Amino acid sequence: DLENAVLFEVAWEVANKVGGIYTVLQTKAKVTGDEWGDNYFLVGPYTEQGVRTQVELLEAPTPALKRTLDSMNSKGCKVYFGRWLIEGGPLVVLLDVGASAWALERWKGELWDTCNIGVPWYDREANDAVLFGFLTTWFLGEFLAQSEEKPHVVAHFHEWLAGVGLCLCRARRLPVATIFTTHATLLGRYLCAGAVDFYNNLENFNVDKEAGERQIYHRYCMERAAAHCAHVFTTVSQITAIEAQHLLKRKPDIVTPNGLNVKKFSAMHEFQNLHAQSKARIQEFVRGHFYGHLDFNLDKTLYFFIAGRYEFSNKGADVFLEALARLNYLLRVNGSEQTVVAFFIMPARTNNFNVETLKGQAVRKQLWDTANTVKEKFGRKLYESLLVGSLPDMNKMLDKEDFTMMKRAIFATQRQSFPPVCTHNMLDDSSDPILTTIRRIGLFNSSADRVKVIFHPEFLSSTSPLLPVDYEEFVRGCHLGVFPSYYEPWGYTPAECTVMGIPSISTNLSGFGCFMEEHIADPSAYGIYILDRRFRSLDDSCSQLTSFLYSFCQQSRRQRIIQRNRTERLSDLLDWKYLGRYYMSARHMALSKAFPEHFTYEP
Amino acid sequence: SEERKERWEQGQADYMGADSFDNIKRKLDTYLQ
Ligand SMILES: O=P(O)(O)OC[C@H]1O[C@H](O)[C@H](O)[C@@H](O)[C@@H]1O
Repeated sequence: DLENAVLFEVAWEVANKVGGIYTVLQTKAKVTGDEWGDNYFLVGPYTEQGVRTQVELLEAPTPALKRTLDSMNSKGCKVYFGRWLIEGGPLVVLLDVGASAWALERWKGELWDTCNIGVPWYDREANDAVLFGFLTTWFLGEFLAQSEEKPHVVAHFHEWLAGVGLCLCRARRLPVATIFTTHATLLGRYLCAGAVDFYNNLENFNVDKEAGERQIYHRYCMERAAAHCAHVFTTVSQITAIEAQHLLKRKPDIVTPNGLNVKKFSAMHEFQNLHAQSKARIQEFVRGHFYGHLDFNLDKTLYFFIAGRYEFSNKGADVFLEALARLNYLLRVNGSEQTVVAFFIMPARTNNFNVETLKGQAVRKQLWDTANTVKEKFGRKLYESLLVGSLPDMNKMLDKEDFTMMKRAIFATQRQSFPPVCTHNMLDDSSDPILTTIRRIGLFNSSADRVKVIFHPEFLSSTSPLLPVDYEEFVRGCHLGVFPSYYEPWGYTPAECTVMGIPSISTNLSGFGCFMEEHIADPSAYGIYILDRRFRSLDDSCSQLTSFLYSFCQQSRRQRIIQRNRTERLSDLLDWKYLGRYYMSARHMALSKAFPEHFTYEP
Repeated sequence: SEERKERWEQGQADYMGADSFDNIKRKLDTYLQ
């Protein structure tokens, strides 16, 4: 349909930078910036901190818009109209959530005669969400009123924080089509750990009882009310669609997976050039976390990657830890030269680094300095040998002075303690779920161990004394990115991995893994290993993961490169250009249901 | 009746009680989809 119309994207994460929803709408703006053109807007909360960074204020193009802001400006509502500085040119409608006094009390009671949902005063963002909810309905209401012969409106609502303002637009009966896109189910988060087998018992869960118990009923109601208030209910994931079918009680009309704007290069192999450059910087790290214990070959070594928020059960570290313990067995009982260095890049509270890790990094530069001094001494003696006209002796090249330097360097390198499992020093080391499991499974980064676990208790940075490499470079360095999960509504950690050339082990319970099962037919062949976690048990899932990990371990140099080239081809699948189609289809579907008079069925 | 709004405050809302969502779903149904 080509009809000229104005739509609004309503989210709390618009010009806030709080959650992952911000990152969704960051690159969504480009693809949605031509489908509806300049007519599309983004309704968001106003923060003075967010304005200095992201928002550049501008006047209204259309005279009807000028009055919508001015009429709203009267009556105590303040809008700072501006353009988002992010790529795409998104015109943002920042409503001040600070202006609580005019409508918080009156519209909260107005909310109760309409939706019959009450707001506790204790919960902070609860009172802030409803305010933002009425403010949206005001702007939409004025836009429909003051624009004579207003085209069919679409109100695109993201998260529970906007989910209240969904029902208000429907309650006024304002001519507006409505979309609710839940990026994560609210009650699903607490149900994931609190209730055993959440995915197995998704149908059984008493839907009102559980929310009341987690003192989160008011939030649950606002999101659930939003589903019955959108002609189109939308989930990011097909696994989240199953969640919503038995919890939110609304089947998602369309599943619109989140996407990334892939940073496409000039050479289609530049990712693999950035592989070797970043692998070397990881090689500088593991040639230093281990000094005097470097018996393993680092040219036959692999790097496994796992990242995200520090959630042991949700980000599925428990599955991956017991799997490396069995991968320890399979690469040791079998005569294998293959060593695997798994990196756990999950941020946690940490007072400072570890003396042994810092000493090892300093020793690595020391054995680089003592290998630069005698290298120059070799070089100078060679240059006066090449100039003289004689090839080097190769035995006298290094004097007794040089041999004593190198003999002492080796003597300082020697350590008896096994290289550390965690790079930094923790406040709660014994209470740490990852470190407790490591000492239990029996991987102390020993010489006998074919898998060495190197947890980095904080995010990677380029400005870091140890491991000076940023996250986007570090992913590209690692050979494989293993992401077992139980509650990843949309994998963003495994999603960004597949955007890069690195193959990622996703799961059936993850939003990314369900997407890869649906779109492409070939799982392991294209690179993305998918773990069955819905129809299996915790032990069974670990056993499948071992066979997946050992498959990558038994792979040759050349076969690894082919698979990494195949994973590059799947970047087009996660790009906003391809995955924006689904959102567009949601919009076209919304217009037709709410207003079939001039909108086609569009089957 | 205005008692239920106060009950909502302080999270005294009843999941299966007066504040039960089933009533809310019918209330949304008054504004038919
Ligand atoms: O990552 P591996 O399977 O060990 O292979 C290592 C290879 O990585 C990239 O493809 C580089 O361009 C090559 O120079 C290097 O030989």
